[PDB]
Amino acid sequence: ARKALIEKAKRTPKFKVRAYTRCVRCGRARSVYRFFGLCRICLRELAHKGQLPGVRKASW
Amino acid sequence: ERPKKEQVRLKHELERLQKYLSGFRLLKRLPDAIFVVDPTKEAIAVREARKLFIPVIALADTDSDPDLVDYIIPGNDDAIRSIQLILSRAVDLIIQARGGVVEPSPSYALVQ
Amino acid sequence: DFEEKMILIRRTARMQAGGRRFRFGALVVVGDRQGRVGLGFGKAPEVPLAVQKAGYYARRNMVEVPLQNGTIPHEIEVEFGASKIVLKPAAPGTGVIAGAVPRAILELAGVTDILTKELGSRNPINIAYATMEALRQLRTKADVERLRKGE
Amino acid sequence: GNKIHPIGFRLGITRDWESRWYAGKKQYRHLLLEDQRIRGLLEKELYSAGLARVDIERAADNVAVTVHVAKPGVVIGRGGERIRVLREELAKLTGKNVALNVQEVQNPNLSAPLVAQRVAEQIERRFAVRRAIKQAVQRVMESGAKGAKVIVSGRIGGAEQARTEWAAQGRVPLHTLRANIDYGFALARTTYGVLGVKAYIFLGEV
RNA sequence: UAGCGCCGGCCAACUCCGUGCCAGCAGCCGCGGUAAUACGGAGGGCGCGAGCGUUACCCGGAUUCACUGGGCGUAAAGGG
RNA sequence: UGAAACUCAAAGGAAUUGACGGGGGCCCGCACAAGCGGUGGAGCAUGUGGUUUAAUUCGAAGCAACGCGAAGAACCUUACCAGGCCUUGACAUGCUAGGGAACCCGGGUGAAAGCCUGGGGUGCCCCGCGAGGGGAGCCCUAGCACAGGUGCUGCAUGGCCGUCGUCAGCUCGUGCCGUGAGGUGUUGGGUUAAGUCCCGCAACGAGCGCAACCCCCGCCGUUAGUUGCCAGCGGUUCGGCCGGGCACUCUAACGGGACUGCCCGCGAAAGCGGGAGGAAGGAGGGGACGACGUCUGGUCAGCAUGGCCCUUACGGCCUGGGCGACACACGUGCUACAAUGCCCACUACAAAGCGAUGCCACCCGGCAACGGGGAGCUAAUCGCAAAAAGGUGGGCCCAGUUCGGAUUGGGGUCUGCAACCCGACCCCAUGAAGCCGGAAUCGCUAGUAAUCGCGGAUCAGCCAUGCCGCGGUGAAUACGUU
Ligand SMILES: [Mg+2]
Ligand SMILES: [Mg+2]
Ligand SMILES: [Mg+2]
Ligand SMILES: [Mg+2]
Ligand SMILES: [Mg+2]
Ligand SMILES: [Mg+2]
Ligand SMILES: [Mg+2]
Ligand SMILES: [Mg+2]
Ligand SMILES: [Mg+2]
Ligand SMILES: [Mg+2]
Ligand SMILES: [Mg+2]
Ligand SMILES: [Mg+2]
Ligand SMILES: [Mg+2]
Ligand SMILES: [Mg+2]
Ligand SMILES: [Mg+2]
Ligand SMILES: [Mg+2]
Ligand SMILES: [Mg+2]
Ligand SMILES: [Mg+2]
Ligand SMILES: [Mg+2]
Ligand SMILES: [Mg+2]
Ligand SMILES: [Mg+2]
Ligand SMILES: [Mg+2]
Ligand SMILES: [Mg+2]
Ligand SMILES: [Mg+2]
Ligand SMILES: [Mg+2]
Ligand SMILES: [Mg+2]
Ligand SMILES: [Mg+2]
Ligand SMILES: [Mg+2]
Ligand SMILES: [Mg+2]
Ligand SMILES: [Mg+2]
Ligand SMILES: [Mg+2]
Ligand SMILES: [Mg+2]
Ligand SMILES: [Mg+2]
Ligand SMILES: [Mg+2]
Ligand SMILES: [Mg+2]
Ligand SMILES: [Mg+2]
Ligand SMILES: [Mg+2]
Ligand SMILES: [Mg+2]
Ligand SMILES: [Mg+2]
Ligand SMILES: [Mg+2]
Ligand SMILES: [Mg+2]
Ligand SMILES: [Mg+2]
Ligand SMILES: [Mg+2]
Ligand SMILES: [Mg+2]
Ligand SMILES: [Mg+2]
Ligand SMILES: [Mg+2]
Ligand SMILES: [Mg+2]
Ligand SMILES: [Mg+2]
Ligand SMILES: [Mg+2]
Ligand SMILES: [Mg+2]
Ligand SMILES: [Mg+2]
Ligand SMILES: [Mg+2]
Ligand SMILES: [Mg+2]
Ligand SMILES: [Mg+2]
Ligand SMILES: [Mg+2]
Ligand SMILES: [Mg+2]
Ligand SMILES: [Mg+2]
Ligand SMILES: [Mg+2]
Ligand SMILES: [Mg+2]
Ligand SMILES: [Mg+2]
Ligand SMILES: [Mg+2]
Ligand SMILES: [Mg+2]
Ligand SMILES: [Mg+2]
Ligand SMILES: [Mg+2]
Ligand SMILES: [Mg+2]
Ligand SMILES: [Mg+2]
Ligand SMILES: [Mg+2]
Ligand SMILES: [Mg+2]
Ligand SMILES: [Mg+2]
Ligand SMILES: [Mg+2]
Ligand SMILES: [Mg+2]
Ligand SMILES: [Mg+2]
Ligand SMILES: [Mg+2]
Ligand SMILES: [Mg+2]
Ligand SMILES: [Mg+2]
Ligand SMILES: [Mg+2]
Ligand SMILES: [Mg+2]
Ligand SMILES: [Mg+2]
Ligand SMILES: [Mg+2]
Ligand SMILES: [Mg+2]
Ligand SMILES: [Mg+2]
Ligand SMILES: [Mg+2]
Ligand SMILES: [Mg+2]
Ligand SMILES: [Mg+2]
Ligand SMILES: [Mg+2]
Ligand SMILES: [Mg+2]
Ligand SMILES: [Mg+2]
Ligand SMILES: [Mg+2]
Ligand SMILES: [Mg+2]
Ligand SMILES: [Mg+2]
Ligand SMILES: [Mg+2]
Ligand SMILES: [Mg+2]
Ligand SMILES: [Mg+2]
Ligand SMILES: [Mg+2]
Ligand SMILES: [Mg+2]
Ligand SMILES: [Mg+2]
Ligand SMILES: [Mg+2]
Ligand SMILES: [Mg+2]
Ligand SMILES: [Mg+2]
Ligand SMILES: [Mg+2]
Ligand SMILES: [Mg+2]
Ligand SMILES: [Mg+2]
Ligand SMILES: [Mg+2]
Ligand SMILES: [Mg+2]
Ligand SMILES: [Mg+2]
Ligand SMILES: [Mg+2]
Ligand SMILES: [Mg+2]
Ligand SMILES: [Mg+2]
Ligand SMILES: [Mg+2]
Ligand SMILES: [Mg+2]
Ligand SMILES: [Mg+2]
Ligand SMILES: [Mg+2]
Ligand SMILES: [Mg+2]
Ligand SMILES: [Zn+2]
Repeated sequence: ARKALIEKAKRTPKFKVRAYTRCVRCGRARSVYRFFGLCRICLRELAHKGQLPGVRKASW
Repeated sequence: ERPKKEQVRLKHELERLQKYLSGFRLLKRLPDAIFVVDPTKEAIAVREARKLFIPVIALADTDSDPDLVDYIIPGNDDAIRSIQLILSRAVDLIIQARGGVVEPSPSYALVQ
Repeated sequence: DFEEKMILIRRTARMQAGGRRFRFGALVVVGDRQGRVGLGFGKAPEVPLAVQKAGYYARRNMVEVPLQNGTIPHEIEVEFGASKIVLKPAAPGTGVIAGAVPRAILELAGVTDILTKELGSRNPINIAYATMEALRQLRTKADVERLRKGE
Repeated sequence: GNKIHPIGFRLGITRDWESRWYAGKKQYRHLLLEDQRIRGLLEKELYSAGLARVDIERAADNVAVTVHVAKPGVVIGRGGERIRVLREELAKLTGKNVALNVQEVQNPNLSAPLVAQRVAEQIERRFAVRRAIKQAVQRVMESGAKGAKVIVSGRIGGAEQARTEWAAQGRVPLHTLRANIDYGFALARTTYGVLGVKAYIFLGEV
C-alpha cells in the first residue's frame, strides 16, 4: 500500500474530510508543509540543492 | 592591498628568511666542494656532502676526525686567530686563481 | 630506462585508536641486463606510488657487475646479519638457478649461468640486501692484481 | 560524519539559486512542482550531452530554461531540430511560454557534476575504481584548478563489505565561504546495486 | 580404444547453479553458519596420456645432529 | 640419572604501533566543589516495558531508544485486525480483437465498495448527393507483455543522520634514521580556546582541521520619508485627526568602528598583567559551521537500490474495529501541596510572527462557549492582541482552606458526512491524592537559572503540558583540582 497510496491521495471520492496532504515528491504523509507541498526531508535536499527560490540557510 | 596586519608577519618572515638563507641564497646549482670551520661540530654537513661525493675540506683541531676529510687543515679552529688566518689566505687564493687580488677585510680589529 | 621488476608488494599496518591504517612495502630491482644493477625499496599509502617510489631509489643505489660471459668471476658467501647467500660460477648452459629474489637481481644483472643458495634466514628483504652487497664485493682479476700491486 | 551540503552552505554567496524567480502563498507550490518536473524531463532527455547545471526563471508566464551543457551540439541537432523539438515537447506539456536557451561548458574538467557523472559511468561500465577516481582528479587538477576531490562509496569491486575510496589533490577548504567549490553527485547502478559518487572542485575565491 | 588427476593459496587452470557449520573437503593455512573461484553438479580451463591418481616406505628439501655446514646473555642450551 | 604413549600448530625471543592501568607529570570541560532550582512521592498528560486482544501494525535500546520517525490517528491517516467485494488492476508503457464516440443523467440493490441496469447522446477523419461502412480519441469487455508489495535482508548498499566532539586532532612530499614494522616533522622551552603563536631543533615545507570570510545583537554615520513626531507653529469631533516637517524613533540596505592600536610593567619573542581613550576591548554576546576516523550506531517504513519472496493473491476497494486496551514497571512532562499566596475589580509596559470562502473591527443575543448582522484588510495602513508576571484597591486568615483542581453526574456550543469506542470547549454541581516527597538523580556560570506570558509550523477540529521561536521581571555561587 504505497503506490495506490499516493493515488488515492489526490482523488477524494468522498467527503472533504478524508482529504489529506501528501509530499509531492517522496509521497510522505506526515511532516508535509502546505507552502512547498513537500515533506520536510525532500525540501531539506532541494534547499541544499539551491533549487528553492529565496529559501536560504537561516542563522541568528 | 595587504592590510597592516599581513604586512607585519609577511615582512617579519623575510627577515628570518634572510636570517638563514643570506649566504646560501646565491648558491643555485649545487656546491662543488665545502669549506668547513670545525668538522666535528657541523659534521652533519660533512655527511650530506660526503654522500653526494662532494669533496671535504676543513680546519680541524685534535677534537677532529682526520680520516673523513678529503683535504685537511690541521690546527686550532676555536680561536679567531687561526680561523681568520686560514680563511683569509684561502679566499685570497680563490680570488688570485681568479683575478684581482687585493687586501684583507676588517678582522684584525674584529680580533680584539 | 633500464629494465624494471618488483620482488614483492606487502601491506604492512599500524595500530591507532579506532582502527588500523596501512603503508605498503614494495621491493623492486632494475637493470640493463648488462652489468648495471640497482635495488630499491619504496613505501607509501599507495601501491602504485610505492612501486613508483622504489623506481626512484632503484636507479639511485646502483652497482656495476664484472660479468664473465654471463657468469660471475669467483664464488662468494655473504651474510647480511640475518640471512646468508652463496654464489657460484657456472659454464654456459647452466642457467640462473636460485630463489625468486636473487633471480630478479642476477637476471636484470645480465647474469645467465650461476649456482646459488639461500642459507640461514630467508626474509625476501634481507636476502635482497644481501645479494646486492655480494655482487658489490665481486672483483675482477684486474682489481686483484691492481690492489696487490701498489707500485 | 556530518558535512553539510557545500552548496546550501554557500547560498547567501557563491552559488546562486539554480531555479530563481518569485511568487506568493498560492503560486510557489506549483511553479516549483512544475519547475521540478521540467528539470526532471530535461535530466532524462538531455543528459546524453553532459547536462550539468540547469538554471530557471519565472514570474508571469515568462520562463527561462538556460541549460548548460558540455556538448551543446546534442541539444541543438543540425540547425533547429533537437533544440526545437524540446521547446515543443516542453511547452507541449506546460501552459506557459518557454525558451530553451543553451550555454556551452568551456571546460567539463572544471565542473563537478560533470566529473561526477563521468566517474559515475566508468564504475557502471565496470572499471578500475582506484585508477579512475584518481584519474578524474589528476585530470581536473592538471586541467588547471586550485583544488579537487572525488569519492565513491559502496561495493567497490563488488565485495560483500561496503567501503569508500578517498582521493583529492590541492587545497579544498570546505569550511571556508569564499571558496566556490563546484559540488557534484551521481549514482551508479550495477549487478551488485547502488554506489555513490561525490566531486569537489575548488576554483574561485574572495 | 581415451582415460585420469586437478583449477582458493603454495600451484598452471574461472564462471554458473545447487547447498547452507548441513551435505561435505582437508597435505599445511583453512573452507561451508543463504548469495562458496575451497562442498556437490555443470560449462569452460590447466596437467599428463595407456595411463592418471591414492596409500606405504627410503633419500631430498632439512645448514632440522651442521665433517663439508649450526649453536648455548634474554629464543631450547654453561655444569652451583 | 630420566623417558614414552598421547596430543597441539604452534610454543617462543627482541623491537613497533596502539588501547588499557585500583602508574606518573602538565592541562581542560556546570566533571566535581560553591550555589539556585528540580525529577524520584501525589494527580494528570505523554512515550516505553509487560500482560491482555480478533487485532492492540512496524521501527528506535545505556550514554548516543523511551513528548524519539509522528510539525496534529474519530473515518482520512493506516502499514494491523474482522467482514463484503475487484482480481492486467488505483497508477506506467506497449501489442491486439470484437461493441460503443466523446460526455452527461438515473433507477432496482447493498453497510459501503461493488454488482444488475434505463435514458439522453451521436461531435473529429475517409468514400459517396445519400445509404452504408472504414479510420483517431475516449469507455465497456477479452488477452498477452506487465503492474503492484509499508513482504525480508541497514550484517548486501547510496543518501541522509546520531556519536565521541567544537575535542585539537589526523596526515602528506622530499630528506634523514632503522634489516624492518616504523620513527622524525607533530617532539622539546614559552604561549594560547586551539598542531594559536613565538623560540628551538634533521628536517624543510605542504594539505584536512582551529581561526578568519556569511547571518543575528550592542555605538555611530549615508540613502529612503504613508512608521513616529506640536520635537515646532496653526486648526482640533483634542485621536498625530487636518496642514505641516523627518529632525528623532523606527523600518531596511550600505558603510564606519577594535587592531593588545595607545600608556605603563614583565618578556629573547610570542605573549601576559594593569591603566586611558572608547558604545564596546584582549575571541564583546548569540548563531551557522562539526577534520582522518570510531561505533558490523540509525534508517531498505522518506526516497533510491543488489538479492530474496508473493502474484485472483504477501496486490486493490469499502464498512467497522484497533493503534486510545490495563493487575503492572520505568523515561520525559504538566498542575500542585498554598500567605514571597489564592480570589476579584481596575490600570500599565514587549517581541517575533501569522492572516483576503483567512485574520474577523463594532452591534445584537447568550452567564458562557457560541450564534445572527456587519466595516475593514492580498496587510510597517485593517485583523488575530487582552501579553503575562507587574501597579493600586478590596476580600480570605492557616484550614486540606476561597490551598489543590482529580474524579463523577447534569445541561449545552462548535468542527467535521460522523464525536459509542475516541475530539475540543462552556456552565452548574461534584470537589480526589496531595502538608514538599526513600535509596537515588537531572539542569544551569549572567541577561544565565528561576519565573511570566505571546507567536508559529502541523492542521476541519484536536487529545500541545509536545516542538520550534519571542519577549518581560531577573538571582546565587565558583576557596580549589584531592
Ligand atoms: Mg486531515
Ligand atoms: Mg502531512
Ligand atoms: Mg542540482
Ligand atoms: Mg654549485
Ligand atoms: Mg650541481
Ligand atoms: Mg685511513
Ligand atoms: Mg670589541
Ligand atoms: Mg633503454
Ligand atoms: Mg639504459
Ligand atoms: Mg613497466
Ligand atoms: Mg633505507
Ligand atoms: Mg619522487
Ligand atoms: Mg668498471
Ligand atoms: Mg665491474
Ligand atoms: Mg648469525
Ligand atoms: Mg618460512
Ligand atoms: Mg618466518
Ligand atoms: Mg665492483
Ligand atoms: Mg669492478
Ligand atoms: Mg551518471
Ligand atoms: Mg559509455
Ligand atoms: Mg546530496
Ligand atoms: Mg594434479
Ligand atoms: Mg606442480
Ligand atoms: Mg593459478
Ligand atoms: Mg541437507
Ligand atoms: Mg535455500
Ligand atoms: Mg552460491
Ligand atoms: Mg557466506
Ligand atoms: Mg582445492
Ligand atoms: Mg567446485
Ligand atoms: Mg569439463
Ligand atoms: Mg608409453
Ligand atoms: Mg625426509
Ligand atoms: Mg629428515
Ligand atoms: Mg642432513
Ligand atoms: Mg641453530
Ligand atoms: Mg662459548
Ligand atoms: Mg626440549
Ligand atoms: Mg667447574
Ligand atoms: Mg665441577
Ligand atoms: Mg642452571
Ligand atoms: Mg650438581
Ligand atoms: Mg633432555
Ligand atoms: Mg621427548
Ligand atoms: Mg609406559
Ligand atoms: Mg575507548
Ligand atoms: Mg552537569
Ligand atoms: Mg558552559
Ligand atoms: Mg554540587
Ligand atoms: Mg519530586
Ligand atoms: Mg510521579
Ligand atoms: Mg523505558
Ligand atoms: Mg483475557
Ligand atoms: Mg521493519
Ligand atoms: Mg514495537
Ligand atoms: Mg505526535
Ligand atoms: Mg481483510
Ligand atoms: Mg490495463
Ligand atoms: Mg503482435
Ligand atoms: Mg446510481
Ligand atoms: Mg423511481
Ligand atoms: Mg479526426
Ligand atoms: Mg486529418
Ligand atoms: Mg487523413
Ligand atoms: Mg484531410
Ligand atoms: Mg468528407
Ligand atoms: Mg465526401
Ligand atoms: Mg462530395
Ligand atoms: Mg451528409
Ligand atoms: Mg488520425
Ligand atoms: Mg492517430
Ligand atoms: Mg548501519
Ligand atoms: Mg549507510
Ligand atoms: Mg580524539
Ligand atoms: Mg600524534
Ligand atoms: Mg607521529
Ligand atoms: Mg624540556
Ligand atoms: Mg596551524
Ligand atoms: Mg542614526
Ligand atoms: Mg504648539
Ligand atoms: Mg498651541
Ligand atoms: Mg518652545
Ligand atoms: Mg499625516
Ligand atoms: Mg581598520
Ligand atoms: Mg605589542
Ligand atoms: Mg582595562
Ligand atoms: Mg563575534
Ligand atoms: Mg560562538
Ligand atoms: Mg570557523
Ligand atoms: Mg555500519
Ligand atoms: Mg537495528
Ligand atoms: Mg526492508
Ligand atoms: Mg530492497
Ligand atoms: Mg528491489
Ligand atoms: Mg500467497
Ligand atoms: Mg498461490
Ligand atoms: Mg467580514
Ligand atoms: Mg466576533
Ligand atoms: Mg448580553
Ligand atoms: Mg464565536
Ligand atoms: Mg460570529
Ligand atoms: Mg499607520
Ligand atoms: Mg492561531
Ligand atoms: Mg498577582
Ligand atoms: Mg492586597
Ligand atoms: Mg482533603
Ligand atoms: Mg440548555
Ligand atoms: Mg500523607
Ligand atoms: Mg497548610
Ligand atoms: Mg504556546
Ligand atoms: Mg492548530
Ligand atoms: Mg507551548
Ligand atoms: Zn520528499
